[PDB]
Amino acid sequence: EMEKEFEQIDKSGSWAAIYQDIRHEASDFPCRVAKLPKNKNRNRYRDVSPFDHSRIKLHQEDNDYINASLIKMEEAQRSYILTQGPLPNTCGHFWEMVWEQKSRGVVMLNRVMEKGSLKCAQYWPQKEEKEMIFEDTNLKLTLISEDIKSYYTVRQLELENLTTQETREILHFHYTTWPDFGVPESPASFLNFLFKVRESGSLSPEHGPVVVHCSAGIGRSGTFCLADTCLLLMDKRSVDIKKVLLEMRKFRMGLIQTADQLRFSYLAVIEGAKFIMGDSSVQDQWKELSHED
Ligand SMILES: CNC(=O)[C@H](Cc1ccc(C(F)(F)P(=O)(O)O)c(Br)c1)NS(C)(=O)=O
Ligand SMILES: [Cl-]
Ligand SMILES: [Cl-]
Ligand SMILES: [Cl-]
Repeated sequence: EMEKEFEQIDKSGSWAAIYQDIRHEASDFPCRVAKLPKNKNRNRYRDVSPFDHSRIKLHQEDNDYINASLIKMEEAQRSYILTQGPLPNTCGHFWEMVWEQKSRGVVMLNRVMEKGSLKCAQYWPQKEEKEMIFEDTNLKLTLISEDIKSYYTVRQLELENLTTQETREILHFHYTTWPDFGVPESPASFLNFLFKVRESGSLSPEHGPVVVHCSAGIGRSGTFCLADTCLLLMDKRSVDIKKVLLEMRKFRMGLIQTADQLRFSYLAVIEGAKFIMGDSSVQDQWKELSHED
């Protein structure tokens, strides 16, 4: 049981040691396309790149590159697309990816500004009457409605392919209180948000992979996806979180950026497992503890 495992790690004080092991054992794959001179202005950070083997390709002749990776968890039967916070020049590319990959959900775990510095472009409309048009990729994006809670907001967006005039509803799940290299306020706060995403339908296997991003698309995004995947495994199945993280790190570098994020992943999975094992009351308990109202 990982509860027994957790307390022993806490007792030995070995979180930093385990985390450093994970970094050492993590896959090292080439990112040659990301590092092409022509793609320099498409990367938010020089030290964060998608692997060639798992990168998302835009369906365009000129340049198919976007800083985004397909994480395909075979046993858990879920795929995620992890990407950086879009740049002012890659917002069109971002929504092109969403369209082409047929995603119906976007999970945002950062703020556009944190500690007085920009971490992400304003890639979605904040007001109904100010829709966005992405001329380079011929897409239109409209805010239809929003549901604002204390620490997260769920937005209903309409994405239109202007070429075909087909439209799709995209749900935008914005976690607003998760700082860079930090952790969520509580396991309850995180899990209340995660299951909101789960219950929305956005993660349906009939849809394309959910798009998850923060600023770099590795720390907070990695934490989110690790916890979700482990919970999936606990239901389908003795879950080895280090092993699952190393598996995910085959698809994108640097997933989970601090030892404390690793520790939090344990806490979240342990607490979330209560719901998995059949205790109804725990979900409304999270909601109360999250103080979303
Ligand atoms: C150490 N590298 C950096 O700080 C940045 C890249 C980076 C990596 C990870 C994050 C994050 F963990 F917070 P995430 O949750 O994934 O957004 C951030 Br923010 C930034 N590179 S640097 C040294 O060029 O500025
Ligand atoms: Cl080039
Ligand atoms: Cl924001
Ligand atoms: Cl790392």
